Amino acid sequence: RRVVAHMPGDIIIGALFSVHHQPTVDKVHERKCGAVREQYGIQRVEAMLHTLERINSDPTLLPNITLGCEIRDSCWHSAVALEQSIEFIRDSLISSEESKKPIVGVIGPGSSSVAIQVQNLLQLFNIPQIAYSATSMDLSDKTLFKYFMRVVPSDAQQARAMVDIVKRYNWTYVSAVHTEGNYGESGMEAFKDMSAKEGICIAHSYKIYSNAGEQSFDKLLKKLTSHLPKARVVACFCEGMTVRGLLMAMRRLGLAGEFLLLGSDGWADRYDVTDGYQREAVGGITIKLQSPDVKWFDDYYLKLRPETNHRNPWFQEFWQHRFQCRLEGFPQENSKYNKTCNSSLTLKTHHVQDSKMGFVINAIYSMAYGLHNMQMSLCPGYAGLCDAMKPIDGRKLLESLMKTNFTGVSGDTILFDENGDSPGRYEIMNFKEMGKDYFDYINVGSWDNGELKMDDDEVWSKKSNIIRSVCSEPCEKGQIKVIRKGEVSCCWTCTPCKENEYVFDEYTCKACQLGSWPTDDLTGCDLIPVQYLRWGDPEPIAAVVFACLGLLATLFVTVVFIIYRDTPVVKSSSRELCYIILAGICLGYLCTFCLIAKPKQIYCYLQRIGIGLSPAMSYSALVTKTNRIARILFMSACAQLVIAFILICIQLGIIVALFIMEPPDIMHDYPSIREVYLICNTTNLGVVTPLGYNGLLILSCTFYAFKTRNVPANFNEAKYIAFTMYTTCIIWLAFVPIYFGSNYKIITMCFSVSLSATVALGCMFVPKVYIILA
Amino acid sequence: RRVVAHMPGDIIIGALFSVHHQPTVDKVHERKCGAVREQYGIQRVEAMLHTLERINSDPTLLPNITLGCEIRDSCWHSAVALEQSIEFIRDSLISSEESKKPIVGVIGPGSSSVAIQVQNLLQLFNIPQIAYSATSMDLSDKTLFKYFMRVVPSDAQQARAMVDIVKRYNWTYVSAVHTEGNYGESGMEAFKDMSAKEGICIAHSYKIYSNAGEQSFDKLLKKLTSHLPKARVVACFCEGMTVRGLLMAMRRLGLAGEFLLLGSDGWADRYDVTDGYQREAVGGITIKLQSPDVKWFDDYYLKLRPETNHRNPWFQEFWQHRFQCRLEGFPQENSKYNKTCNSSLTLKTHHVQDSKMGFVINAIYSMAYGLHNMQMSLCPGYAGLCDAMKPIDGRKLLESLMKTNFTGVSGDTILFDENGDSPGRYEIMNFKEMGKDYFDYINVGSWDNGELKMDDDEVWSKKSNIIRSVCSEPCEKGQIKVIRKGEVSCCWTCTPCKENEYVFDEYTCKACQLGSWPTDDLTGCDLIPVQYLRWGDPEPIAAVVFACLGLLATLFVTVVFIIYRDTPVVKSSSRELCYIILAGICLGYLCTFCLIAKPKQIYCYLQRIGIGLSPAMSYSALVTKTNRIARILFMSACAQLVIAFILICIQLGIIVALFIMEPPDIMHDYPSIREVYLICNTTNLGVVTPLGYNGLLILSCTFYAFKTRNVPANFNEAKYIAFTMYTTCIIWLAFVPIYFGSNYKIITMCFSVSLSATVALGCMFVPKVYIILA
Amino acid sequence: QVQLVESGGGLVQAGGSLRLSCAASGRTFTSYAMGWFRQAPGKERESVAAISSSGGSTHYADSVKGRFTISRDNSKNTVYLQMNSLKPEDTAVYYCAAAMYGSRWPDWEYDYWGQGTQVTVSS
Amino acid sequence: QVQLVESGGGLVQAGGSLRLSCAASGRTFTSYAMGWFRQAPGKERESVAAISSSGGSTHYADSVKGRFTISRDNSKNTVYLQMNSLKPEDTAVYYCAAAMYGSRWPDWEYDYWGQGTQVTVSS
Ligand SMILES: N[C@@H](Cn1oc(=O)[nH]c1=O)C(=O)O
Ligand SMILES: N[C@@H](Cn1oc(=O)[nH]c1=O)C(=O)O
Repeated sequence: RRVVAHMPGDIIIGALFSVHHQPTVDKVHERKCGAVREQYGIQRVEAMLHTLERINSDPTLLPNITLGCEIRDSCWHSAVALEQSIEFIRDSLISSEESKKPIVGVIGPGSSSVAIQVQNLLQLFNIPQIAYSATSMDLSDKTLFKYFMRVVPSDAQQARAMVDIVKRYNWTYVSAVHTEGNYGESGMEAFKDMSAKEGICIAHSYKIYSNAGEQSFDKLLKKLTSHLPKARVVACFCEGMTVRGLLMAMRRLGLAGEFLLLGSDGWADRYDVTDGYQREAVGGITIKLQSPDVKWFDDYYLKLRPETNHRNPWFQEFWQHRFQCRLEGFPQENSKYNKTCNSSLTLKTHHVQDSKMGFVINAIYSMAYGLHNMQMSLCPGYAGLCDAMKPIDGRKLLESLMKTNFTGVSGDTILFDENGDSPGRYEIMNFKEMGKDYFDYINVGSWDNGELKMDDDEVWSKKSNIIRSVCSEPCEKGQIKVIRKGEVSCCWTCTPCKENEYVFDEYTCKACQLGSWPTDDLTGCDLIPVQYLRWGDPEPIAAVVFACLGLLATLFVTVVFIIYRDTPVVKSSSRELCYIILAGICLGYLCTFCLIAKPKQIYCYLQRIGIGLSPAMSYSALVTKTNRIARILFMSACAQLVIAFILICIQLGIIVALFIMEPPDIMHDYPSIREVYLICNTTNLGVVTPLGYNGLLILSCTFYAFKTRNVPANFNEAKYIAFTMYTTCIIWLAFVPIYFGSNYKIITMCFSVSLSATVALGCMFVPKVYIILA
Repeated sequence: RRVVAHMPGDIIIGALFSVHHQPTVDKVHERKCGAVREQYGIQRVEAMLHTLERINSDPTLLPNITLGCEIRDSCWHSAVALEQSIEFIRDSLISSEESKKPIVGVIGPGSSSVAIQVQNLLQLFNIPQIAYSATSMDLSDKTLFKYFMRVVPSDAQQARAMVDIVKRYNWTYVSAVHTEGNYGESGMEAFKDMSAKEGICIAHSYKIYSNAGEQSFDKLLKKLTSHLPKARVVACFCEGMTVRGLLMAMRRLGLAGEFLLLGSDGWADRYDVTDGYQREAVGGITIKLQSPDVKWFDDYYLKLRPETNHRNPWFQEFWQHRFQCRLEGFPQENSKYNKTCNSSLTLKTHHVQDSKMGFVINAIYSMAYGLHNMQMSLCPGYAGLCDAMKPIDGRKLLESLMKTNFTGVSGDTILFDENGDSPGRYEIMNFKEMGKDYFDYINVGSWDNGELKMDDDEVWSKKSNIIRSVCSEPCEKGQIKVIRKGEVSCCWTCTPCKENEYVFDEYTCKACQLGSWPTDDLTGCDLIPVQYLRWGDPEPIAAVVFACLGLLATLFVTVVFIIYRDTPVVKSSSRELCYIILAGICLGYLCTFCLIAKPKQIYCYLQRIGIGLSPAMSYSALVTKTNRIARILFMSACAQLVIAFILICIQLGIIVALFIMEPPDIMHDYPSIREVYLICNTTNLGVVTPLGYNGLLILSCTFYAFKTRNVPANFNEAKYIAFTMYTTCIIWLAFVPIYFGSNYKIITMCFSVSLSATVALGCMFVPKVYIILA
Repeated sequence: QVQLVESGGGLVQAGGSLRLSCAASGRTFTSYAMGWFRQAPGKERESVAAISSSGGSTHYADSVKGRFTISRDNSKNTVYLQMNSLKPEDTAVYYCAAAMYGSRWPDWEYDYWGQGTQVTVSS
Repeated sequence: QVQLVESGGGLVQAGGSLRLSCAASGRTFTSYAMGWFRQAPGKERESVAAISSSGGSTHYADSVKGRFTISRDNSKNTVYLQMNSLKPEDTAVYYCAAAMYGSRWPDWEYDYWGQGTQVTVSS
């Protein structure tokens, strides 16, 4: 039967404090506890005892009513606390109603797994429970946990604070550890849920027991470092002892400074998890509940001596544990040590205040104010305890505590909502080395309603922080697309899309349509500039000058001929045939123009019509003359005019059908993706058919010329006609394959037409000019 | 403070029985109970008392150990039973370890919601609980409900039985009601989960409280009948009182026989839910746990008299309630009644045995055997109670009860697995009217490991059962597809796919491919038969007989010509030209054949070649003759042969190009979806080019014939030649449009060719044959 | 068990009136029929009256019928007997009893007793 | 509270040996230091010996140092004092006491007493 710390009074208040450590592994069945706790144990006991004494001494609180207490160990374990709560039920249930006085309520415990079970036991008998450290979020279900209250906020805000911290420093690939239990597990699920939305990954979650053996943490480090050196931050909802085990194993295996580790309030500002291993933990960032120090307890606590303490059963043992001695004549001598303590050892040596003492004292004050308010609002007739209040009712007490409104010892008004959750604030401490062999926790940031006010300059002391825990760097630099292996979306591989494709999706590019070139930054495409001839090239210049020379010669000859209509040469020859030849030459030389210019809707059609009509409009007169001279060896002028007009009409109809089959049009030729040209609609048949017609005409001309070659008549005109016909046939035969052998087709046609006209001009025009002149 | 029924002994066993009904609505806060229960109350109390007395009298069980009991009311309510269990704890614990003896275990309660919290309270103190009716499936979690045991199976088998029943009778559209609680709710979730797999729908679930007001059931009926008359079956996991309320409201609103209703074991064989309302419930089908009657309790119970009962506090009140009187001098006189009871009233009037008494007695026996086995296997040194057994340990008792193996009062061995669930069987009873004003529950089927052995003939007594509650009838009759409105998949609408579409998917059809007709039952596609006029059409017969007549004439004429090569008419004419004419006519008449037959790869090509070659090979000789006669007004035979061969070669080259452009082939024409024809592959150009060539030949023929019309030479041959040319031109002009005006082009072409050949034959062959003969 | 306490009796002149109060401890008094008995020196115990657990039914002895009244109040947990005319036979000690498993009157199987009260009647 | 019971004392010849057994009720005996005291008629109470709660440390008075032994056994919930060479000064009643919040010896703040045992030594 374990010991208890009691203080007599009219009313009795219970409490569960973990004076001893958790039972070690394989010893749970014996329910035997470990070492004594200095700051989570006895400090709380003395705080509660002194607080109740002080509130008893207060005249404005519970007049003529004295308040007692009953403190019991729980050893940070579920079963031990269940047994102690069963003892609490035994004290009030049977003997008190009809032992000691009934127990009004409990204050504790401080863990989110033990408190749940103690509440399950204590909600059947209607005994309110006010915790001070069980900051889990599964205890805010007032339908299932009805008699539970808190003086601290839940951990749905610690998860938000940790997410904001990890996001603010551009961490993306983080590990994950959490101690098994209702505190680590639910907080870690909340962290995962609120981290997935913010685009922050999780490398691999883990889970470990605090009391796990020495060889269960080496495995954890091996599985945590298998991901190195990609994830250099470990997010932890672990308790203090799990972090201590991690630090010990890191020192043993040799990972001093291997990776930063981010932690919760479990190891917020506790010197008892890094003492002796303060070299491995430098850099860690721990969130802490904001609680200022209390001077009442400091003044009262330091004067305590073991020989003058008649209220704490766990004091002398604590004294020999802290100072490492053996008191000679004390009842709990514990002679397993040596070097007995002097009469000069005091508690003000290496004193460290507990980090959650204000919450303890506020919980006690909250219970006292609930009792006082219900007393004055249920029994107004008397100042004290009345028969209407005997016995005290649990439901009335719960409904009186759910409306608390008062100022705590720290100076802040304490009021919690219908869910029983007082508001709170957070600090963000950083562990680092202030001096040589001197290490400490220093305040860096804060947290209140999302206003994370941190110090980027104070942490890492420079612009070069730890290597960011990232799997893929920002590789999509505007010319590379992103591909994933399918295993994880956190980090990816990079594939460069083709030069003809621009970036459209973050994951994939897309190629543009034909006729457009991707821009410099690959954000899109622009229309490829069109290349054409603007008379600047030397070959068009040469063609133009040759055409101009021929045109000047033709105009000179026709002016000379038209100056005098009557002449011996003019009388011998026919004016109609020479006029037709001149008109054909002029039409051809005009067709040389309007083709070298920029193509248009009608310019190229007119050029095609001219180049198809000029040889036809020219050869008709000469073939008629050859036919007449062959017949010699609708008559005369009428016959020649009829033949010429018939041939002209036939050629015009053929050309009309030619461009009826292929209407004129302009288009952008695409020789390659790089270059785009401008062309007119030119069907192959529409070009071929005039060539066939001209070939038939040339065959007739050469046959007739070879027929009448003997005649020296018309001032030896037969030789000139035969030579001209042979030259024209030869040049046409040589020029037919030229069109289908290069990309200079326009220049080839222009030159061929110009020289074909020039040959005939030189053959025929000059002799007439000589005959007129000399 | 409520009353208790106690029986002294060395060991104490508790029990929770619902002697009174549930507290009515709005009276829960007062925790006041209703009327006395006859079959769920006092019968079980007397069963427990007599069973413990009998097993105490047994020498082979617990020698020198006497077994007591403590029975408490629970009123079928949660809070009352929690208070009674707290009283059990108070009797145990403080007042017993240091009042009465500690309580070893409880037996009850019988509802799946009360038993849960009683187990929650009793698992902290390690008190085993053996229920007998709480057949829920959430109580088989040995991790959370550790101290709970049963003598009945769970309701994961009742759901399977109900699913099998509703599936066996082709029900598809069912309603759904269930009483709120941890018995109806989980059972209905299981029913839904195992009904979704079997393709059985749910119209609309509902939920109601047993103690709900009178006006809360009228709304339930209105919402249940809003679906009428589509769903005639209502699946219920309701308790007995919910079904009673439904029946009362059905009678009030007038729905006697409106729809059958299927129920669970909550109202399996209970006469206290249909008494006074047995006309509305005829037809219902209720599953029941299989429990034979017990004669021990029947023999013991009927001799009880109120003046000789000193163990049951709830007996006299029950007596005045049952017999409706007031005992004059009894302590609980209850003078609110009249017509005092005589001394002749007995319990064997209208006796109805409880349906779950074997389970109660088996639970008591199981607790006793657990105690005896642990006694004999933990303290073998003594026969009785020893100091090693004082006090009794809960954990050892649980681990001794988890291995029970014994035969129950019904004669069946009772052993339950590690989950604490004894096996069980089911019956399927039907409520119906045996006689006039006589109604009863009758056994119809059974259930054991899925072997549903029911009686289809016994239920509905004919082949016309209730109208199968199905939203959609089997409408997909092989020619209609199924379309859904999208709100619910239970029932659908029907759309008939087109006559060209055959059924492929249950929901949609698909159209047959071109050339395929949907089959008669629309299960597939079948190739459409091809139609071609092989031999039977009269027009081919007429064409064939005309061709045969022409061929016979041609053979006779050529035989006559070949008989004597030398003759005056033969000398005057040229043998070459007449031979060419005869060859052309023979080729044409052969081309008339091989075309009316079935098209092939070569036959149609040969016919197409011949129909073009014959006029070409024929007109050449006559046009040469006309040219010669025109020239008169390589010479002679050589010139004629040269001209004929040149024309033949030109025609052959034209035809060669013609079928080079369009290679021969055979195709299936598709004039319509209904009919498919067989044809040869041919192009309009391959018909036009020989047509144009023959037109030019005919133009030359008519020109030359009109030239030399005056000459009466060659025995007046000019008139015959001119008339033949005119007739051929006329028939050609008339037959050109025929080829593009009907689908009988083959017959028209054959007839035109045959008559064109016959005209020339009659023009030329007959006169020379006469000249030879007379 | 629950204790019974008696009050109101004493010595009074004959022909007077008195009230006798019987109070039971515990909280299960609403389910216990209450009987009034008498005992005089030199004679065997005799019955006086009875009241049912639920009330509304009174039983009076023939020798004292028509002049004595009895009532119960469960709220204050007591039973009152108003006694009139102070008959000479009333000089005896009066007992209060509780029975719950009784039979037809006057057979009630009493199991809880009380100290009673001595009432003396003058001449 | 727990009770203390004494046994083993009595009358014996001078110079003999004896064993005195002190037993405590309850189950919290393993956390209570135990003191042996003496009281003779005609004089004030005097200290004899003391044993720590955890054991392993014994305190003997100077006047009786070197001849008397003390031991504890928590399993049977008792403390034994072996008294060798019984001196004539042992003619007194011996008391057994329990203290837990004690100070440096012999100041231990005893709060639980016992009936003791009267031991008489012959001449
Ligand atoms: N809020 C924590 C309480 N806590 O756990 C530790 O390890 N230290 C500490 O204060 C929890 O709910 O578990
Ligand atoms: N097995 C049922 C028990 N039960 O409920 C009733 O209404 N009758 C009855 O026997 C349950 O678990 O709720």
